[PDB]
Amino acid sequence: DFLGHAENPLREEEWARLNETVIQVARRSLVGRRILDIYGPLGAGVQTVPYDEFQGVSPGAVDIVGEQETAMVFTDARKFKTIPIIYKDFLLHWRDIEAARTHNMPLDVSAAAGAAALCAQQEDELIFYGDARLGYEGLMTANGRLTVPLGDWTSPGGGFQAIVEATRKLNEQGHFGPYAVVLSPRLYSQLHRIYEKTGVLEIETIRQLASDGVYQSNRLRGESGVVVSTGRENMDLAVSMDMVAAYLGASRMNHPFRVLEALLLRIKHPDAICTL
Amino acid sequence: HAENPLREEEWARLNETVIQVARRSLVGRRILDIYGPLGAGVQTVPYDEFQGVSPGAVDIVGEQETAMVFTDARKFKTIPIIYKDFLLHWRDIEAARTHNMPLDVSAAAGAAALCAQQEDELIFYGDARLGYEGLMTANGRLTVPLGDWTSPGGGFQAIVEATRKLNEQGHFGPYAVVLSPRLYSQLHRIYEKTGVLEIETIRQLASDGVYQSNRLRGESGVVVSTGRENMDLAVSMDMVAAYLGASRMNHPFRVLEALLLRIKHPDAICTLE
Amino acid sequence: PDFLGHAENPLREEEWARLNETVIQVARRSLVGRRILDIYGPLGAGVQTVPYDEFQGVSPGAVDIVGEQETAMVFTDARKFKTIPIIYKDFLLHWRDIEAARTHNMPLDVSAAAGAAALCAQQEDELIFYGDARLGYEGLMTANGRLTVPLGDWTSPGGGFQAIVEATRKLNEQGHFGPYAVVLSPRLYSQLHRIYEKTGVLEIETIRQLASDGVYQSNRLRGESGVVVSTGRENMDLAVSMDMVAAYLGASRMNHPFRVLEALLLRIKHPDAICTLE
Amino acid sequence: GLTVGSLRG
Amino acid sequence: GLTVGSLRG
Amino acid sequence: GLTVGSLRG
Repeated sequence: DFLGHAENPLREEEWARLNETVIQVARRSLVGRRILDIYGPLGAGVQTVPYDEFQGVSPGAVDIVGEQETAMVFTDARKFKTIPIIYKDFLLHWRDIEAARTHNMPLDVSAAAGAAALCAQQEDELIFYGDARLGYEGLMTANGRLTVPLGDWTSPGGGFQAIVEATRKLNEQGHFGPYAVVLSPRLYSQLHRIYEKTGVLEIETIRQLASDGVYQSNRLRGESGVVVSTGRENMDLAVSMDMVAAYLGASRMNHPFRVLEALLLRIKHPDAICTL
Repeated sequence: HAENPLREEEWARLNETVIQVARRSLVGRRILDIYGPLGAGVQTVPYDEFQGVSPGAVDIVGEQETAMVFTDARKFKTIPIIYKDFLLHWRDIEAARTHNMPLDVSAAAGAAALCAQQEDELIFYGDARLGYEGLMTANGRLTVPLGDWTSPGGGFQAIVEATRKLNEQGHFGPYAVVLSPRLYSQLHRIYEKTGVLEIETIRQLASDGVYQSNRLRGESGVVVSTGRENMDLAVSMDMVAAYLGASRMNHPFRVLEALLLRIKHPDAICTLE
Repeated sequence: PDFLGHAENPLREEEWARLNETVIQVARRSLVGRRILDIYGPLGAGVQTVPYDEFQGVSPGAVDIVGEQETAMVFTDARKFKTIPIIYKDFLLHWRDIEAARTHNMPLDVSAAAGAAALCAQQEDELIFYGDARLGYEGLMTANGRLTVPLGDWTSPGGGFQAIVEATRKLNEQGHFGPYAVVLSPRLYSQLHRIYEKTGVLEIETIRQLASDGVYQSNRLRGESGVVVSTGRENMDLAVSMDMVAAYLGASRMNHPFRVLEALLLRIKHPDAICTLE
Repeated sequence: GLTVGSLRG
Repeated sequence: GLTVGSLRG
Repeated sequence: GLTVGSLRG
C-alpha cells in the first residue's frame, strides 16, 4: 500500500485517464505540430537524427533525353543532431490516491494537465527559438532566414503587406509552396479587424494568402511572426518519442511523474523561413 | 520504476565486465588468502594480532607449562564498503534493446577499475581515517632500506636482506614481493653472469611471485611471508554491481565490495623503504 | 557417576532449573541499571560485537499537508562497532551436596550460586555506571559527551532538589525532556531521606515526583555522586547478547565449578542524555 | 507509435 | 535469552 | 559467494 516503495501506484484506468489528459492538453496547446510534418515515431532509443541542410534550390529538368544532372550536390560533411528530451514533472499526493481507493473517489489529474501544458509550451519554445546551450536553431533563430520588416500593423492592411513581402522573398528562393503564418498574440489580434475596408477581416485575406494556416503562438516574443513554406523537404519534426507520462518512483511518499517527449526540429531549408 | 532495469543478459554482461576489470587489476588478491565470502550481514571480524612469541615448546617427558597461543588483545574491526557508482542513461538501454545493440558497459568498467584501485589502496596503505593499516603502514613492521637499486644487483640484495629479517622473525617459506613500477621495471636487467634477469633471481628467492602495484608510492616495496596464518583478506562480499533505483528515469548502479585486510602477524611484512 | 571425573553434565534438568532460577531471582533483586535501561534483545552468544551508533543533537520533525517539508534523517553520526564483554563470577558446588540432594536434601543447595549471581550483578552495574577503562567502555558516569551539573550542598534542605532541577534543565535544553531517572550513591540517597527541624516533606519525594522513571540507589556509584538520565530507547540501551545463566566449567578435584555469566554492553546513543552530579 | 500525433491535418 | 529480562516494565 | 574470487597464483 502507501507504506512501501511500490511501483505503479495507479490502476490501469487511472493510467489511461492520465495519458488521455496529457494527449488532449498537448493537442490543445501545440502550434508547432500544426505547421510541421512529423518524420514519424522513431522509437525512444533513437537519440540522433540526420540533419540534412540544403543551401540552394536545384530545380527539375525538362528534356527529351534525361541526361541532365539534377541532384543536390550532397557534399560537405552531413551533420547529425541529438534529439533532446522535453519534459515537465508533476506530483500526486499519496493521500489523494488513498482517497481514490476508499473515500472521495475521482483522482484529479490537473497537475498532469498543467505539466503537459508546460511540456507543450517547452516544445513550442524549442520549435520557435531553439536552445542555445544544446545548439538548436528554431524557426525564429535559424541562420539565413530571409527576414522582412514588420511595418505598422496598427493600421489595417499592414499585415497583408508584410505577408505578401514575406511570400515574395520566399518566392525569390524558390519556395512557392503553401505557406503557414505563425504570429504573436498581439499581431494575430490586430489581424482581427474588419476595418481592412476592401472587404472583410484581415485574417481572412491572410488565410487566403497562406493556405496552410494562420496561427498564434504565445512563445513568439513581442510583435513578431514567421511565414514558412511547408513540406517535409523544407522542415519537419523528428519525433523519436511522442508525449507520454512516466512514473519516477516515490520521493517523500508522494508520487512524481514526468510528462515527456523526445523531438527535434529539422530545418532542412532555412531559406523556406521568413520572419516578421 | 522497476526493481530491475536490465535483462539477465545485460546483468551478466555488466557483471562479467566488472569481474574482468577487477581480475585484471587486483594485485593484493594475488598474495593474500581469503576468509571466504562472509556474507553482507557480517560487517565486523575479529582482528587477531599475535605479537607475543613465547618459546612455546613444552619439551618435557609429560607436560610442563607454556603460555597458550591466543590473541594478545581480542579486538574486532568493521569491514568497510569500497564502492564506486556509475549511471546508465535509459535511452541508451532502450537503444540497446531495439536499435544499435551491444549496451556499452564502459561506465561499469571505469567504476570497477576505480573500486579495484581503492581495494588495492586499502590493502597497501589502509584508511587512516577509519583506522585500517595497510601492508606498507602496519605498526610492527620489518624494514630494510633499498640501498642502491641502480647497481647490477641492488634489488636482489634488498630482497635477500628482507627475507633474512623475515626468517629471523620466524616467518619462512613462500615470500611474495610487491614493488612499485619504478622498482619492478628496474629489475629487468642483467645481474648474474648466466644471463638470468634480476627479476627471475628474485622470483626464485620469492616463491609466491613478484608483482608490481601502481598503488605503491615512489621507490617502495614490500616482502610478505604469505599465508592465512600471517595475513588475510576478510571478504564480506566480493565485487558486485547493485542497482540503486531509478533517478529522473536514469539508472544509477554501484560496484561495491566489502573487504578488510587482517594483518595477523606484523612480523611477516618487511617493507623496502 | 561422580567417579567418572569429567562428566560433561553433573546436574539433572531440575537441578539446572533450580540453579538458573536462583541466578535469575538474585540478579532481579540485585540489578539497578536494568531498571533504567531498555534491553536491545537477545542477540545470541555467538554475536560478539554490536553496532555503537552515536547521535549528536536532535533535529525536529515536520508538519505538512502533503509531507514535502524535508526534515533531516536520524541515521547515526559515527558508526562504531563495540565488542560485547563477558561479565562473570565463578562458584563451586561440592559433589556430595549434589548426591545428598539426590538422596536426602532434595532441593539442591545453591547458596554459592546465589552469591555468585549477586557478584555478577554487581559487576554488571559496575560496567553500566563506570566503564571498563581497559576495554574502552564508557559508563553512565564516564561517558565523554555527557552533561554535568555541580553537586551543591546536599546537607542543606533543598540542595538535592536544586541539583536535580538544574540537571533536568540542562537535559531539557539538549532536547532530552523525557522521563528522567536518578541514580544516586548511598550517601546522597540517604541524605535525601533526612528529616531536619520542621522538615514538612522529604526531598526524595520531590525528586521521585520529578524523576518519573524512578530514583535509585546504587552502591557502585562512588563517594557523593549521581546521575540523571533521560531514560528511553534512542538515548541509551543495554545490548544483551546472552543474559545471566550458569555454565558448567568441568570438574576439578571432584567438585563442580560453575560460572554465572552474561554478555552485555551499555550502548549510549545520546551522551548528552546523561547529566552527572559532580 | 505516435500519441499526440500529427496535428498538421 | 532474557532469563533475567528487563526490570523496567 | 565470490565473484572476483581468489587470485592466488
